[PDB]
Amino acid sequence: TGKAWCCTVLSAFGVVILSVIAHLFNTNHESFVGSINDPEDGPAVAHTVYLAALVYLVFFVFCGFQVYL
Amino acid sequence: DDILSSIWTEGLLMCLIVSALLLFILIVALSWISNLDITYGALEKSTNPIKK
Amino acid sequence: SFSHFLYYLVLIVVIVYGLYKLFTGHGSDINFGKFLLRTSPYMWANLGIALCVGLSVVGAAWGIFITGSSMIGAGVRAPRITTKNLISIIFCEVVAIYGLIIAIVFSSKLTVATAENMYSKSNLYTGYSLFWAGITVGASNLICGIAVGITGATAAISDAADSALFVKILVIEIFGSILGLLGLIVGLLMAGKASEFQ
Amino acid sequence: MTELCPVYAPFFGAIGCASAIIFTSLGAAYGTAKSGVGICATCVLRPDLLFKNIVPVIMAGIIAIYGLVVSVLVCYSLGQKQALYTGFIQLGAGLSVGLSGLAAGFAIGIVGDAGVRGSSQQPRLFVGMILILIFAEVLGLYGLIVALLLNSRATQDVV
Amino acid sequence: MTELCPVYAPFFGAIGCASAIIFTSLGAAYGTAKSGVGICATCVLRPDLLFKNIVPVIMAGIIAIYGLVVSVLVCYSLGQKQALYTGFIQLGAGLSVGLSGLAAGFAIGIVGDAGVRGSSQQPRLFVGMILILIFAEVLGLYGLIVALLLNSRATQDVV
Amino acid sequence: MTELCPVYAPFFGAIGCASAIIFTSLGAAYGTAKSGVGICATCVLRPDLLFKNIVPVIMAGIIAIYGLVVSVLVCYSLGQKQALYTGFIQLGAGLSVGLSGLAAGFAIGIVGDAGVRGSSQQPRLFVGMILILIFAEVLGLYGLIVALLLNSRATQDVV
Amino acid sequence: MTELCPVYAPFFGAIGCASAIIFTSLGAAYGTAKSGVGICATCVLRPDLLFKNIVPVIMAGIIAIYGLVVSVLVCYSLGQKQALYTGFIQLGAGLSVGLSGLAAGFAIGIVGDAGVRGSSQQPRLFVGMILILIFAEVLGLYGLIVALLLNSRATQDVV
Amino acid sequence: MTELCPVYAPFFGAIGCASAIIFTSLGAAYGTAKSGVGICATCVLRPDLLFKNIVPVIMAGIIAIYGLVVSVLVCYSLGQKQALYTGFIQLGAGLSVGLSGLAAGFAIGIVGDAGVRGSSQQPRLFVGMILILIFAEVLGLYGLIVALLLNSRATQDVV
Amino acid sequence: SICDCYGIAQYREINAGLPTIVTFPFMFAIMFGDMGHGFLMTLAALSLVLNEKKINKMKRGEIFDMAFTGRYIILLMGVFSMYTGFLYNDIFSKTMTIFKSGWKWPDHWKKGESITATSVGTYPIGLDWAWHGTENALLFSNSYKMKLSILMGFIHMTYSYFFSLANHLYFNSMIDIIGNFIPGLLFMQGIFGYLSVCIVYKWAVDWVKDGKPAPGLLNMLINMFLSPGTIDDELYPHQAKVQVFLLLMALVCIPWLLLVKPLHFKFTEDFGDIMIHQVIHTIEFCLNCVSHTASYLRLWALSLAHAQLSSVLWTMTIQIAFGFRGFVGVFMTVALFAMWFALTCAVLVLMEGTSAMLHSLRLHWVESMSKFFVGEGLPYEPFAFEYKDM
Amino acid sequence: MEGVYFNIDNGFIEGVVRGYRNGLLSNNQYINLTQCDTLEDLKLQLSSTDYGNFLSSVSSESLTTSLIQEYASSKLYHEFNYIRDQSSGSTRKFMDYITYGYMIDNVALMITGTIHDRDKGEILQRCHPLGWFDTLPTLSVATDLESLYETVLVDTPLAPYFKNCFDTAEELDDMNIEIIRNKLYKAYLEDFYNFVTEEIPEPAKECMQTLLGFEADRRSINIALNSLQSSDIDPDLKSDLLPNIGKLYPLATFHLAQAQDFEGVRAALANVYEYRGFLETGNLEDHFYQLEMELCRDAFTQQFAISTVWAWMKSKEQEVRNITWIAECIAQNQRERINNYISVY
Amino acid sequence: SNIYAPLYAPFFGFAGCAAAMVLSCLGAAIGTAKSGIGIAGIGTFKPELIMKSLIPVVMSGILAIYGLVVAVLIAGNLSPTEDYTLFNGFMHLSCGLCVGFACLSSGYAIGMVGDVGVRKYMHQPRLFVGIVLILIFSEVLGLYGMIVALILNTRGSE
Repeated sequence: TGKAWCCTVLSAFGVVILSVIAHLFNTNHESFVGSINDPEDGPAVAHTVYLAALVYLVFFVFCGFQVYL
Repeated sequence: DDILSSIWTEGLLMCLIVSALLLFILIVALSWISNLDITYGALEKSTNPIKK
Repeated sequence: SFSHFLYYLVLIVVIVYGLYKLFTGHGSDINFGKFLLRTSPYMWANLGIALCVGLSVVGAAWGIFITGSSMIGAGVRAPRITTKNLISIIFCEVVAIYGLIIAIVFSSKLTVATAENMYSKSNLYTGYSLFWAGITVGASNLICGIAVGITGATAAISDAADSALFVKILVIEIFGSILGLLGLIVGLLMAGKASEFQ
Repeated sequence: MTELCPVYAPFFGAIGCASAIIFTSLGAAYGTAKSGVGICATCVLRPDLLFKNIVPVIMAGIIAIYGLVVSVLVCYSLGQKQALYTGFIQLGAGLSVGLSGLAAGFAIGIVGDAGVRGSSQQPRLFVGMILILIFAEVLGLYGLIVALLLNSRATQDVV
Repeated sequence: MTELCPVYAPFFGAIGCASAIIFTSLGAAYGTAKSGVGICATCVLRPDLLFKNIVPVIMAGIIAIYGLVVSVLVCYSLGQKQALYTGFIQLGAGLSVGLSGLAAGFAIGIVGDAGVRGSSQQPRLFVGMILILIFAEVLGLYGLIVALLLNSRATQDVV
Repeated sequence: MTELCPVYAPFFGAIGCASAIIFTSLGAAYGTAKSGVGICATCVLRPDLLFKNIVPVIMAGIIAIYGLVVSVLVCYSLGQKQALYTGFIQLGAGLSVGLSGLAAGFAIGIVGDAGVRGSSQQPRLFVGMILILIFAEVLGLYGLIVALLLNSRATQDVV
Repeated sequence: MTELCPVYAPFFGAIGCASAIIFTSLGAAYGTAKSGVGICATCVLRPDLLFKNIVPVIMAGIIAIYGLVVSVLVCYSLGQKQALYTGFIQLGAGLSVGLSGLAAGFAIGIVGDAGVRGSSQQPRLFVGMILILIFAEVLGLYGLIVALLLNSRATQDVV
Repeated sequence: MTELCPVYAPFFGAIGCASAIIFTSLGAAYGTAKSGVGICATCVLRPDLLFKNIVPVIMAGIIAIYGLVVSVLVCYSLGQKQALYTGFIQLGAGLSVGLSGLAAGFAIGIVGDAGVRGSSQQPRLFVGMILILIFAEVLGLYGLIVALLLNSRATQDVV
Repeated sequence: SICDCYGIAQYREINAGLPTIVTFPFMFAIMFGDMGHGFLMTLAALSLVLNEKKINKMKRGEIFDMAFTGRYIILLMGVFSMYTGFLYNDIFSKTMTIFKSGWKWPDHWKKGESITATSVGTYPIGLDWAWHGTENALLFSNSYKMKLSILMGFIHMTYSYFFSLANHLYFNSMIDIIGNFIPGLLFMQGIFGYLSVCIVYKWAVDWVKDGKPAPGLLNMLINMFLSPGTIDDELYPHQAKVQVFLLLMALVCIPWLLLVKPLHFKFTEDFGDIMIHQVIHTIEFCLNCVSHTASYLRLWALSLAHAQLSSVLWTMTIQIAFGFRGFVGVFMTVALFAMWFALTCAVLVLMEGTSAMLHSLRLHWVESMSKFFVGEGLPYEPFAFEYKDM
Repeated sequence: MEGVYFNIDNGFIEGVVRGYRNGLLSNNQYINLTQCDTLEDLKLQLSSTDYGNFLSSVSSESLTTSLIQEYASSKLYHEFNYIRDQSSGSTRKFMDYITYGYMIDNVALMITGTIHDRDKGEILQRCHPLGWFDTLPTLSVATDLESLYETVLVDTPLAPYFKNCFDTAEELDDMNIEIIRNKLYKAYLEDFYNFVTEEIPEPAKECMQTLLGFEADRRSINIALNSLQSSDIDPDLKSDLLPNIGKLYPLATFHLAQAQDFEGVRAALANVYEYRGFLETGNLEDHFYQLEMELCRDAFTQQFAISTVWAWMKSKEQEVRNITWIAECIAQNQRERINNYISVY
Repeated sequence: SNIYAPLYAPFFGFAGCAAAMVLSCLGAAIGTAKSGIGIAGIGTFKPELIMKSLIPVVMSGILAIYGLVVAVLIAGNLSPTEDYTLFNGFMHLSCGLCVGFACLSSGYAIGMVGDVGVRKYMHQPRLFVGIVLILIFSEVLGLYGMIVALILNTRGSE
């Protein structure tokens, strides 16, 4: 029902937005670590964003079985 | 001593007559909002077994 | 009342303060001259540019709810009038366009001036003229915006009774819009001579 | 410290920032409440005219966005060592849109409340409410025009 | 001690820190009091709608929290030795959320007191009441935005 | 005496210590009076509900103590010689609780005057009433917290 | 110029000469006005009493004559070089008659309007009103009696 | 430049010139306004008493001519170089005739409104109304006399 | 269904519903203007459309019917919002770095030291990505997006104005071509057509290389009315020669719009009716050529607002989490995201959608359609049957 | 000035009322009624005017003169409760004092039913609907006044008006009710006169201070006349029934209480030209209704005032009094006094 | 240099060119507004007597011409190169206040007369002459203000 579509679509794009974000701190993209206020260490961040992105893949598959039934 | 004064400098007055103008308009506007009163009759339910 | 009690008291402090500085031999210390020579001429000009568009736009929007709120009333039994009585909404708006033009004319004159040639003759005239040009054009159009709205609700009614009354009343509402055009003229003759800041 | 950069000039900037988002927020409340009483009274009998009578709430909720704009242009133009010229230019920007968006916030409220009360009795009267509601919303903008032309002259050859 | 950092600078820091929560508390207090009358007049007959008309009371409590945030962020920028620039930035950062949450308070009380009653004779009206509040709640959110852009610029590029 | 320690700094400490309890008691009276009427004219026919309708009078009796625990902390920091920063900050802690606790007194009276009169007719409203008052008592608490964060910074890093 | 004879002394003489006739002439208007309306009501039905009832109008006029004989005598005591003792006293002579004669006008107007309406229904009452309108007039006379002693003293033993 | 004759002296002579006009127009227009209603209301039943009940409008207009005489008369006594004494006196000239003619307005306008409503009924009243309209007019005439004696002294024995 | 609500069109005139298919959702793109949000609008329109046969049969609410009735309106607004944001170079307040930047930085600098760029070439498609994060960015976009909306308002109006010509040629009414059409053509094209063409000339001229100062355009438009024949900075040869003629052209088009059509009637009581209505056609139309052109500058601000809400909402929520680490860092990223995704999907898509949805409607009914639209039509409601909801 | 702060809240009320008046029947529209044969041609006629299809739910046989008067006033009250439900603030009170006069009629109409022992259902149909309150039918309980006062009438806003009424006997009768009913208009017309004096702005103030000077003169005179049918009434009692606002106050009020014949009354009214020759000629009540239009006809000449609402009703009740007067003449085939109807518009 | 010509003198020369128009335009509006209310008040009863009763509004309209004439003369005597005395600055101030509060008073009487005078003209058409005769006495007050404002400006220059 509607209570699962919320966490489904949210977790769906959440995986797709966070995965691209992690790939950019790793590669040291200018817009994300080029300035001084931005964090200095890239891969110290991408290791944190993979993990958080998995958490949304948990709720995408978990509530993905519930809407199926 | 060609200045206006020591307490009441020209830069203090420019920073106060502007505050009055910006505070007078605020006093006006709040009166326009304070005088709001809800139209209570159209919300309550009224019934008379004389007319109905 | 309280708000009326202050006005009697502000008069009294100014009179005690006006005498204590006088019977002691300090009357020249309250010198409005230095308050006009030493204050920055940019303050007087940026008020006449905001009050001109400020007090004019209050005029237009005032005359619109006096006009529209009655047109909508008569148009519950005679809804044909909404397109014929629209004119009175135009004469309420045009005064705003009179103000929006002056603010752009005077914004051309705001420039940067040196520190030595700041408080000179040609720069104090400019500020004092751009100020009382903004008050005149912003007060005239503030009132034209009210005498047109009032006159615009009587025609919005008489049109609903019999249509023959409408055109006979615009001769009043057209003589109401002249007033907003006369300040627009006089406001420029002031600032026709004033040259931008050096 | 210098005759062209006193230390009391940025007062006129901050006060110009607040004066633009405050007055519009008051104008957009009277314009939102005076209408909200109407909608919630006409739709006691005629609930089909609900999502068509939300229009006066939108036009008033937009006046604030004309102020938020001006509160952000001057905010990035502020600094400790800025001239007295730049100060009063940040003033006349906030005092105009704050003062034009204030009245237009009131007119939108009154006309909005009457129209929604009218269309319940004459549904042909809803378009006349719009066109009479157009010429008031535009007045929130003519002050926004002047706010910009002034702020473009902020840092032109300043020292 | 210094021209750019006088001793009467923090005066404009504590007046700004206080005004952030004072005026939002008055705007929240108008929202709970005014709306609190309509709730207590309908629900004596139809208390089925008792835990459903509390939403206007919630959206008032949101306003005060927009001020508590700002009183804290300035309180950790205060110092005995600070620029007078920094003082003024803290002033408009308190008013802009203060006198814009004071406006959103009126918009909620005038509506909540009305829409809860109309909702008692027309349950379809409860939807439209929500949107009319949300376009008013967001008026206070615009003040929170401006202050944070000001309070960020209070300590950088100063001496 | 000294540049950073003038003789007219303790003036603001007295007003900060005095205004705190004053502006709360003006709230704890208006909130104790409007409730005192609605109770003594409601408990004439249903006096079984006396001890449970005292709750507004208790909450309004709490607002005065938020104004007392600020005046004691301030009062044990005053001295003939202290910085202006020690004085202006104590003013902020007298207004924040004073003028916030005042609003919470404006609300609890207007609520309790009406919520009690409904409680006599419907016992299912009593749990709904107190939910509202908690949103009114908390506005008197956000003014308390700010008065602590300010007084903590009032003597540390001071000369 | 001189200590005892400076340039701002005659400014008090002009105000004293003008005040005396202004405040009286205001009092005489409030007298003739209210009493005139009384005359223009009963004489619709009893024109016989027209000339009897023009006594209040005459006592009102007398108050303005007192405001003249002060201004006359005060004009012929001025000069470009006089002392403050000569200038302050003329303010004392101008305010006594002015504000005493004002009071004497506020009574006659309130009594005449009632006494003419009572004299239309009882002829004996005519002499009673007149006895009252002596005392009200004498209050305007006491002010004159003080002014003369002042103006005879203003240049008495003066440098 | 001299101590007796500064450059800011004509500020007083000018204000004495307008104050004669300003405070007479308010007294002659007011008197012409309230008499302009009684004439119109009565003459519906009796439009034959039209050209005879326009005595009040005349006696009010005579007030303005007093305000016009003095202003023309002092305007020839003004100069780039004049004494304070010549300025302070001209101020007393304007106020005296100014605020006395203003009294005539609040009497003639009161009496023209009533005596004309009664004169429609009892034609013997038309000789009663006029005498009251004379004493009201004499008050305006005493203010002239004071100004004409003042203005003979303005340029009498002055440096 | 939109153009009908304002007025029923006259028999056999232009339907304004064909240009309204594209101008309406494209103006939404100018304001809404972001690839990230516009992508979301498309999907909810790509769902309602595909399943339209299921949705047709089942019952619906009322908020949900309007979405299904306009499922094709929302599709375009999401598509064209992705083409704009590629030119504005915005995606969730971030930029795209595909092509080379025609700008360039120095070879060496230090921390806290200010720097300025060197131009190399031109960036082909869009706003060059070197402006992001910069100090003087808004001095470029503001002076850009203004000149966009002016030109985009000068084009939409005149295109709507030649529909007048293609109607008088149908009903064979040639007097209005010489009476009504042409005088308004010569009025505003001689003012704002001169304003629109000069703006393009100022951009294709390297004023730095020639050594000449770039003239201002506000002083150029003002002095040509007040102090004609005078200039402060030159734009092109014989400038003052053209201005005085364009001004002379406008003043003659007012009375020629005012007299020729009534006189044609008298020449062949009623004349009083034909004149006064023609007096009002002038006092309105001349202002409507002005207060409409300013009213297109709402395309400017709502574009300026949508950035400063997006670029704040990114900076206050998610950029916080990138400073934390550990499992405490894994939690703040996950909680603050759903608050970013929520406000994004409620504040910037719906509200700013609706506020921007109505201004595009406004620009058609009032600024564009007022040129040619007469109205006063009779509907076509024929006689046929259906089922009653009862 | 007049119309500057009016349209803020009271503007949409001004346009609707002045739309409802153009639907009033002019002299020409009355004549077409005068020559109608029956009540069925009448229905055909009034549909042309603003009354419209106001009898579509009615048959041809059911047409009577009472069913008309009932279905002409039902259209007036939905047009009054509409304007009353759309109002706010001071305009609400002004539209609430008008109801305080139509409920006092219902007070003296329920109490007489208790004297005569009639059923409330038969009575409440005769009660006026604008003068309703929730505790109304509870007045059918008892005969005493203190009984009916404390039980019912203290809650209503008629509390301050019975100060001069607690001299009643333990037995209450009809001639005592008319003395009770008339002491309330003495106070009502004063509390509604001090209200207009204070909170209503100009120019409605000058207009309503006149219309109350009339409604008090209509009652100050008719008390002196009905007292002649009776044997005797003390003069001191009569001065407690006369209002204190009108032109007759104070001078002529003295001689109306003390006039024991029809001739001594005309000596009291001879000293005011507004009420001079009404007694000398013709049907008295038709002279008042003629001056009532002429004071309401001058209120519509104004604009930006909330005195039109009062005039709108009083100008539309005389309309309905002319429909029925003519409705009886046509139905009964007496076509003699069919032209006595009053009209100004 | 010169003491009789300070630099803050033009501040008082525009307050006469400003107070003249703003107060006169306030008098030109009240007269037209109230008169316009009394004319349309009868327009539903007697449409004939309207075009004959547009006499008040022009008598109000003339008031703007009084303040317009004064101000235009003042702007013809100001310049940033002229030596503008302080005497002349105070005369110009009173030039704009004399005509101001006088053309404002005239605008108040004409609004209280034309309102009643028209609404009681549908009853008696012999009343017209008295209505016009009274408004003449209410306009000359506006004249008497500019008779002085021309004599003041003459003397400040010379």
